Amino acid sequence: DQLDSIAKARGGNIGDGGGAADRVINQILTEMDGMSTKKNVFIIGATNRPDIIDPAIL
Amino acid sequence: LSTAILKQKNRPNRLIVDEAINEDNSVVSLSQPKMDELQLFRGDTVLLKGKKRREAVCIVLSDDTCSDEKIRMNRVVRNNLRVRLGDVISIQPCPDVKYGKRIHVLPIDDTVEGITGNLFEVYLKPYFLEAYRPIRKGDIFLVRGGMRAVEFKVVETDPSPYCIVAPDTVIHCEGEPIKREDEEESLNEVGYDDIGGCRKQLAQIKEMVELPLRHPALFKEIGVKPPRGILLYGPPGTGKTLIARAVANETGAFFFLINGPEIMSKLAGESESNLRKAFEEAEKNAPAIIFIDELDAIAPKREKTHGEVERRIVSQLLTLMDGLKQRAHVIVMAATNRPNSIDPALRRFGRFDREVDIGIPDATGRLEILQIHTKNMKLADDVDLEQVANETHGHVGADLAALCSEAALQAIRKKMDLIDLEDETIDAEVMNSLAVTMDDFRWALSQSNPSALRETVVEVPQVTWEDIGGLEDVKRELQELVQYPVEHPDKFLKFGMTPSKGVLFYGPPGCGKTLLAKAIANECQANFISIKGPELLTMWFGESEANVREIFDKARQAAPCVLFFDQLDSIAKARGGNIGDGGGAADRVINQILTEMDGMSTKKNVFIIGATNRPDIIDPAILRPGRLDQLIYIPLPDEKSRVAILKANLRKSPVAKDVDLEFLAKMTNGFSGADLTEICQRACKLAIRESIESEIRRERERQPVPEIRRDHFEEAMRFARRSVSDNDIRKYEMFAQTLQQSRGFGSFRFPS
Amino acid sequence: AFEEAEKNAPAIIFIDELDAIAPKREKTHGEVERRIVSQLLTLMDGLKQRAHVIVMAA
Ligand SMILES: Nc1ncnc2c1ncn2[C@@H]1O[C@H](COP(=O)(O)OP(=O)(O)OP(=O)(O)O)[C@@H](O)[C@H]1O
Ligand SMILES: Nc1ncnc2c1ncn2[C@@H]1O[C@H](COP(=O)(O)OP(=O)(O)O)[C@@H](O)[C@H]1O
Ligand SMILES: [Mg+2]
Repeated sequence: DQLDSIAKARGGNIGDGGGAADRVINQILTEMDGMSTKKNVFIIGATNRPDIIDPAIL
Repeated sequence: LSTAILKQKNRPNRLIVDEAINEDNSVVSLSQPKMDELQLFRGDTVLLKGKKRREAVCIVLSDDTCSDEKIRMNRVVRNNLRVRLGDVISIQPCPDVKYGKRIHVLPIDDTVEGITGNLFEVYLKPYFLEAYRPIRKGDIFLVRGGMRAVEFKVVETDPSPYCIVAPDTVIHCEGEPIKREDEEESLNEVGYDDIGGCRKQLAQIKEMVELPLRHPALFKEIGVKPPRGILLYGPPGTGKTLIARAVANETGAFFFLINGPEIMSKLAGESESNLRKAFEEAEKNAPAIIFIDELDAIAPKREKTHGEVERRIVSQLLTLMDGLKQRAHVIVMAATNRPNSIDPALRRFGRFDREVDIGIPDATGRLEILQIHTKNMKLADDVDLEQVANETHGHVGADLAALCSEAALQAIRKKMDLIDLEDETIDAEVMNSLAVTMDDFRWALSQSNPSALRETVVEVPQVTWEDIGGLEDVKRELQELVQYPVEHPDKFLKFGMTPSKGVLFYGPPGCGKTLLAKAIANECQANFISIKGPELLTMWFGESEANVREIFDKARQAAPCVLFFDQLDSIAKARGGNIGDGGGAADRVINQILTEMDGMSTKKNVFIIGATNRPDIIDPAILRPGRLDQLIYIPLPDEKSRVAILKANLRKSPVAKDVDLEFLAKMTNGFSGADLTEICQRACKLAIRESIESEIRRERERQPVPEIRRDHFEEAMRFARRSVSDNDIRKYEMFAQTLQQSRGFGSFRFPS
Repeated sequence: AFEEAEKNAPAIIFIDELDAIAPKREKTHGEVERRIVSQLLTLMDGLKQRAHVIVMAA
C-alpha cells in the first residue's frame, strides 16, 4: 500500500537519508527479479501517483 | 460456542447460599421437595463444596420456609466454604464417616489475645458435648463462652479428613498459636472472581488449563493433547499476572513465578542452568503453572541478538518446551508487552501455541474492577461508582486500585484534623464518624494520572461549550460525531453502516478552531490526544514515520479516542513540493498517515480532527471521504454570533446594565473572536489604576466598582484593531466557494 | 532486627544507606547482594501491618 513511498526514480536528491532510500529500491529490485528461482509470490502495489515510481520496478 | 465454559445450567446438587435462622456450625437446612429429589434423609451427613476447592461437612435437616433452590447455613460454614450470600455450591452425600479417635484444633491468635484460661473446658468441651459434630481438616469454627468467643482451626483428625466428634474422641488444643496474617492471606486469595473485564480471556484460559484436568477421559477418547502454552500480551498493569495467579489458585496447581531480568547472569551457563532448575522444580511440584514475566527481555529474536547469553537462553527455553523428552502435565504461561519482539520459534505450536490479548479495560470492565476493589471498603450513599468509571477514561486496573487507596488516604486526611492526637488511642466517636465520600474520590481523580496514555500527559485548559459563543451548528455536529457511535452502537448496526470519523476545521485565525477542540476534551467520555504539527518529525531516516505509527497505535488501544491535529498543514502537503524536504521524508510521512487513517485494518472508534489555517495546500488524499470527510468552515463571526461571543465572555465578570452589547456587535463588523476578547481584556484592565485609587481613598479617610461601566468600554474600543485583514479573508472565502461549485446540482430534489 | 521491631510495637525501622545493602540487582557481580535484595523483598512482603510497624530508609 502506497508503493510510491519506497519506490522512487533514484537520484532525486543529493542527500536522502544517506542514500538509504535509493539502496532500498535496489534491494527490492533483486527480490522481485534476480538470480534465484521464481516462486508463487504475487506482488500487488497500490500507488496514488505512479509517475514518480522507478521505471525498473514497472 | 467460545463462551461455553462461562455458562451454567441448573442441577439438583446446585443450591443458592441463603441466610440461616437457627442453624449452628454443624447443620444445614434443605427444603423437603429437593431432599426427596436428592434422596436425602433428615440427620444424614453431607459434603459441601465451595470456591477455591474448599470442602465442608454438615448435617442436613428439613426447613419448610426454605426455597427449593436455596440452602440455609450460618456464617461459619460460609467462611469455611469461602462463599457469600447468593453463591452456588454443590451438595452430595458423605457416607462411611467414622467416629473420630483424636482431633487437634488450634485457636486463632486474635481470638485469644488476653485469654489465659483452659481453652478445652471453657470452649471445646461444651461445644462438642454429646453433639456428634462432623468436622473436616482445615475447618474454622467459632465457639461462644467465657469472656470472648474464640475461633479454632482443625489441623489434625483421626480418621482424616472426615470424622465424627464422638464422646470418646480425644480433643486437645495444645500447639503453636495460629498467625492472623497467614489466615488473612488465604482468605484474600486471588480467585477468578477478582478478575474483572476479561470474561472472554478468562473463558479461553479456563478451557485451556482447567478443562483438561477435570475431564481427561474426554481428551483421551477424542485422541488429542491439550495445548501447553499461554502467551498473554497487553499494556503494563492490565492484570496478566493477576489472571495467572487466579488460575493457579482456583485450579489445584502450584504457582511458580519467573522474572526475566533476574534470570540474566553475567557468568556463562548460569542463566539456562537457572531455567532448568526452575523447570525441574515445577515438574516436582506438579500440578504447577510456570509464569515468566517479561518474556521479551529474556527471549529476544536470535538473529537480531548479538549477545551470546540471550541466544543460548532462547535455545534452552526451546529445548525445555519441546525436544526428544516431552514435558507432561506442565503449563507454561508468559506475559510480554510486545509479543512481536519474541523469537518466532517460540511462537510455534507446542510452545506458547496460543496467544491471548488482555486489552485496556472497558467502561463496564473498569466499573467492575472498581466494584471488586471497593467491596472491602465502606461506601456512602452519595458516591456512585459509575461516575468514577466514566471519569476514568484511560485508567487501568492498577490505576484504579491506586485511586481507591489514595481516596481512602484522603478520607484519613479529612479526619486527621478532628483528633487532637495527644491521646495514644482515638475516642470511639471520631472513630465511627470517619467515612468515605464522593469528594475523596473526586480529589483522587484529580490527583491520579492514567498509565495507558503516562507518556501523553498534558494540562487540561478546562473549556466548556458555554465558553464558546456562536457556532451552534458546529457544536451539535461535534457532539453527535463522538457520542453517537459510542452511546448507540446498536443504531448503526441496525442501519448497517459505520459512522463517520473525520473533521477538518479551516478558517481565519482567532475564530475558535482550537477552542472547539479544547471543549471536546472535557464533555466527551473519550480519550483525547493532541499533536502539535511538526512534533512527529525527526532527523533520522525512518523515525518520522515511526512516530506516526506510534500515535495511531496508541489511539487504537485507547479507543474511543479523539486524535486532534493542530496545524495539520505542517505535516500534510500536496506531495512532491521540493527535493530538499529531508530527501523526501516529508512526502514519506504523508504516505504513512494515509495508511493509518484508511488502510487494510479494521476501523476502531478513533476520531481524527484537524485544525488547519491554510487548507488549500493540504493533500487531496487527506481530504478524501473516509479520512477527513466533513470539512467545516469556521468563518469570522457575524452580528448574531458576536453578541453571543460578547455575552459568553461577560457572564463571569459583573457588568453594568447600562452597557449595550448589541451596539458593540454592530460596529465591530470584521473582528474575530480573539479580537473581541482583546476588547474584553482591555475594558477590564482599564480603570484598574482607579481601582487602587478607590482603595487608597479608603486608607486616606481612615488616617473602583464591581460592575464595569459604559465608560470603560468606550476607552477600550479606541485601542481595538482588526487582526484579520480583508486580503486574508478572501483566501478562505475562495476555498469554501470551490467546494460549493464542485458539487453542483444546487437544491437537489428527487423527481416526483 | 525485624523480629525485635515487631516485638517492640510500635517500632520504627530505619535502614541507613539502603543503596549500600541493596544496589541495583542487574548491576551486580555477585549472587550475595542479589540474595540480600530477594530476602529483603520477602520480609517487606512479610510485614504484618496489624502490629503497626513500618520501615523507612535514607
Ligand atoms: N467564538 C468564540 N467564542 C469565544 N471566544 C472565542 C471565540 N473565537 C475565539 N475566541 C477566543 O479567541 C482566543 C483564542 O482563539 P483560538 O486559539 O481558538 O483561535 P483559532 O481560530 O483556532 O486560531 P489559530 O488557528 O490562529 O490558532 C481565546 O481567548 C478565545 O476565547
Ligand atoms: N482485571 C482486573 N481486575 C481487578 N484488578 C486488576 C485487574 N487488572 C489489574 N488489576 C490490579 O492490578 C494490580 C496488579 O497489576 P499486575 O497484574 O501486577 O500488572 P501486570 O499485568 O502488568 O503484571 C492488582 O492489585 C490488581 O488489583
Ligand atoms: Mg489554534
